[PDB]
Amino acid sequence: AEIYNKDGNKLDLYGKVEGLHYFSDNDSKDGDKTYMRLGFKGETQVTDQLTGYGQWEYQIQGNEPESDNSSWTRVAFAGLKFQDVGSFDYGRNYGVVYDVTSWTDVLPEFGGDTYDSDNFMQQRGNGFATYRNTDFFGLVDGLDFAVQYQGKNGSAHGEGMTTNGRDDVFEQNGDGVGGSITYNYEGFGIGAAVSSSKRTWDQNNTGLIGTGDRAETYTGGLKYDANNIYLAAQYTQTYNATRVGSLGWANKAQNFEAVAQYQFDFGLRPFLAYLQSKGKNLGRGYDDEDILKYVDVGATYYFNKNMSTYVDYKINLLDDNRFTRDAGINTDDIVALGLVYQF
Amino acid sequence: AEIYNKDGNKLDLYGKVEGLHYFSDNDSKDGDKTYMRLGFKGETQVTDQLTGYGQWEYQIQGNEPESDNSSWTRVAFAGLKFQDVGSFDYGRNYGVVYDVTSWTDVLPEFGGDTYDSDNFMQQRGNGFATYRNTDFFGLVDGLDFAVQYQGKNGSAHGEGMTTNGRDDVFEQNGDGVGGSITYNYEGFGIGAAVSSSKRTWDQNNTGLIGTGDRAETYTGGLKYDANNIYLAAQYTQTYNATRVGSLGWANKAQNFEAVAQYQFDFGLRPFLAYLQSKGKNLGRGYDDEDILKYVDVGATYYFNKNMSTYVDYKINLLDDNRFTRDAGINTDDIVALGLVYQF
Amino acid sequence: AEIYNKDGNKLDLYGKVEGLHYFSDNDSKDGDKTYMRLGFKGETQVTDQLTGYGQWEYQIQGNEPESDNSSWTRVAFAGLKFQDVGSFDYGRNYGVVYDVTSWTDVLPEFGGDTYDSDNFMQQRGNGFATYRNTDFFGLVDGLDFAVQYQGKNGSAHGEGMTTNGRDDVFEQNGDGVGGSITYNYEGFGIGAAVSSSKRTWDQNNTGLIGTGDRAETYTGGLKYDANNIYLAAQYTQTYNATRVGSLGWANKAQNFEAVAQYQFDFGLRPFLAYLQSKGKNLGRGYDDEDILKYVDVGATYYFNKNMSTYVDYKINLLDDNRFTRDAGINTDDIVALGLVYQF
Ligand SMILES: CCCCCCCCO[C@@H]1O[C@H](CO)[C@@H](O)[C@H](O)[C@H]1O
Ligand SMILES: CCCCCCCCO[C@@H]1O[C@H](CO)[C@@H](O)[C@H](O)[C@H]1O
Ligand SMILES: CCCCCCCCO[C@@H]1O[C@H](CO)[C@@H](O)[C@H](O)[C@H]1O
Repeated sequence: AEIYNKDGNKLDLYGKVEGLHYFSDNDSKDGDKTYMRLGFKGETQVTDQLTGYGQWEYQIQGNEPESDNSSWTRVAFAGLKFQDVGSFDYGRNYGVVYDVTSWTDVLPEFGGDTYDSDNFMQQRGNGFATYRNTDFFGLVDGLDFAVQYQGKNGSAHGEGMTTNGRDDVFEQNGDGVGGSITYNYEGFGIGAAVSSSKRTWDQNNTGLIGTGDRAETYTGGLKYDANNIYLAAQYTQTYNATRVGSLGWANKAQNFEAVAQYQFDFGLRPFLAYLQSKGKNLGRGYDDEDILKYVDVGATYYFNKNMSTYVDYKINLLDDNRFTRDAGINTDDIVALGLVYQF
Repeated sequence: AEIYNKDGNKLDLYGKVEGLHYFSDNDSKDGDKTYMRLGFKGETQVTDQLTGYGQWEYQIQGNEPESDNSSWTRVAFAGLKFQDVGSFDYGRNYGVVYDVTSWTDVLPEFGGDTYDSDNFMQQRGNGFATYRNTDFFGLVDGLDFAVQYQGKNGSAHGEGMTTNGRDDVFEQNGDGVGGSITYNYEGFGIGAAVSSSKRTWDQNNTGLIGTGDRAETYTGGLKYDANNIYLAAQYTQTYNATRVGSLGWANKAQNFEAVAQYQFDFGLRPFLAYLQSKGKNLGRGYDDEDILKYVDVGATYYFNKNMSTYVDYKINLLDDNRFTRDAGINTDDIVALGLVYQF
Repeated sequence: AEIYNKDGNKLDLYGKVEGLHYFSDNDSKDGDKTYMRLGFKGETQVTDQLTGYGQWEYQIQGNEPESDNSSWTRVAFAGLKFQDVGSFDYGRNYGVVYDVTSWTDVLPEFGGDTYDSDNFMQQRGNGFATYRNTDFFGLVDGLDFAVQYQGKNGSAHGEGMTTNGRDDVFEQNGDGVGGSITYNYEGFGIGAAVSSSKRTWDQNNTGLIGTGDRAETYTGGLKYDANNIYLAAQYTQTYNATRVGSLGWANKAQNFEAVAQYQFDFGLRPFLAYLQSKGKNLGRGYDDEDILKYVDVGATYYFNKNMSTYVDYKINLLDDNRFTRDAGINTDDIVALGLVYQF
């Protein structure tokens, strides 16, 4: 909620409490999943053209006991925006791949999981320098593009080290570049995004699958957002980029997400979806294996802009086999029941 | 403080800094105890009858160095409330036992410690689904009741596991049900609350005292709140529910708290109290032993709605013996000196 | 930003996102250094004379992955202030030494590092009871003084223990007293501050350098703040107080900081600085060694009260030798590039 607006600066303090509960035969995905998010979006007017901004967003689990409570920063960046020239921001933010893949990431709780956080330039991560452009310098109504750089986030100790080092190799990344082009026009949307990033020595020399000099992704996306209907689909091909449970990464992966939603006037919003992640030439005798594969069904009911409830049902199509057990990937169904307050 | 109220939704952002210091011969209870709380209470009007809400509250210790700072979510829930039918909320909240036992939990710093947090349904804990009713469907002015369910919060690894697992057995709980009835009338208050919950395999199979299939509690409470006077008392009998230091739980426990307070017009509010927790048939050669026993004396001075100071003096009546030393229970006195700002 | 002000109480909710990046040949000081601060300053009017207040400030790193995010309380105190008599506050706060040494701590990112946090009474730390006086009881315009007490912050286990114990000996302290006198007059500033504090048994009996019964400091400071110019300098002599990397403390240390800044009307603010910390009679064959020594150059550009960017360049004059390598002190240069949003 916009709690402050005076003399050029305005601040939006926003958050939600998500009363959430998972039902699953997988005990590790069964139980209380309640959490809270808090954040601010700031905006200051510098000149006629220039404006400065800063966003921060934070998650604090609400399903843990008081002796040990986990929380983390989702985004934290600051930037400048100049009318018809572009914007620049730096900090923890979403990678440019997400500019397109986010069109399918629209379900209440599940979905958007053919990629993780801190997964190179595919979603949220540290050290993003991002240039964005709206309506191609104000000339083409609806044509947006972005060029982004991510600086190396290395290990905590030894060489290949950075000030913000991290022992988990799945959260590390070398220097990377990516970009995206988006075009919307009266309901329709065509999108593309490419990214390439050096992989660190640690994530290429600890006996994991899917090693190589670079982690790369290629994304294309379609959508339709009008007349109470939402349809979307994204296709992304990755190399040494998609995480394969605990085993490592997939040398090659073909990701597909599709979503269909409808919005009734009285507040109900059913949805149907299908996600899939096919790994190819994984090595170590695995060959071609589904990393992710599930239908997702359910509905959200909006009481209000501030209150909603939902049922989100993940029908897991993965088979329980030696590959999935070695990686520790969930093959069981999950039902998420939500009750959410926002402001 | 209510920092936002517009078009049906209103938000109260509240908090306090409690400048606090303990004086004690027990070194582990002697020193700086300064802390901070922050929270929001949200309320959105859906219809004439229906309203949606969400509360979050957080504690962050202010007595630690910057290298290592502990903090935790006290509550985090979201709910709906329908006039003259009831309310429903889910998330981290207070158990229904507290509906009555909270009448004695009214001292500045000590008190309210014949039970812990994450102690089955006795106080704050994860995964509470709570139904509450005000004035018995609007028919009986002052008759409130509540029915509550808590879902299993298991271990972090192995079986008996949940998505929000926790290695500390004292914070675990199986599926539980409880309830409470409250009646207030022109200053007086009669209350009752029962709760029963399955205990987990981990908390019944790690060689601790007070094991059994179920942890159970039975509570009755009296009070008087008028003419600048506050009196209250609660009696709760527990089985396999009251924690006994580190040794385990008490197979049977009889808890009693009594409080007397008076409020002077100029801001001073003296108080006298007595808490006691008698364990019975504890096993392992212990027999009947006081788990908790102390008089509590002192006073708060209110400068304002936003500023207060207090002296809270815990006279520990427990004897230092092999039982208390084995459990690690404090037998020494503590004096808490407070200086508090609120908003 | 002042987000609340009603019926005597007013609350300022303030924060910043600092998009920050270090460039260094030292890998441990090279990379993303992005962070966020959040805080509130509260003020309640009790009477004509008396006012109650409370400040809290918090840092949350923005350069870490979601699996592991570090954050900490910088300050957390509550106090009363009586017109022309003085103020009193308790909690986590700045020590009185900082009343003078803070005049040089005015650079964007570096500087203010001839002392650490939780470093006895030299900067921020737990358990400060501080009395302050403005304009010497309202008699002398510009003469301020302060008397401060810090209570022992001991170890986590054993004896020499406190309720807020801490295993890191560099964060521990015994009972201490200090004070400061400040005089400002039409742009000029003369300041002095002394502090003495018992050192704990743990920090005198773990085989570190710079042991002794007491950690002591003696500070003098000059400054000039007017006509778009800022000049400042502080000299502090310490005994058993200045931390020497990992090796321990310096038995004797002579600290000097000097700063020169200029503020252009169009927003640019160049600065030049020099910090130095000379250790004397360090023991263990080290003799006299520079603990800290660097020139600091750069500039901040203010777009606005809410938005700024800066280059902060630390020219490290320390030589790489066996002393600095044993202590783990950085001898390499660092360049910090900042983009900041505030509110
Ligand atoms: C507002 C500040 C903008 C800073 C943009 C970041 C510039 C990228 O800086 C990069 O950081 C990497 C470590 O993360 C180093 O390995 C690279 O050498 C360096 O070029
Ligand atoms: C808004 C969402 C409401 C969800 C109410 C919680 C329903 C209780 O769900 C319970 O959770 C337990 C694990 O915690 C499981 O062991 C039980 O089988 C399950 O019934
Ligand atoms: C608002 C509350 C004000 C309390 C002021 C703190 C009083 C100092 O209390 C000191 O604490 C030390 C441990 O930290 C003990 O070792 C000392 O014996 C004790 O005097």
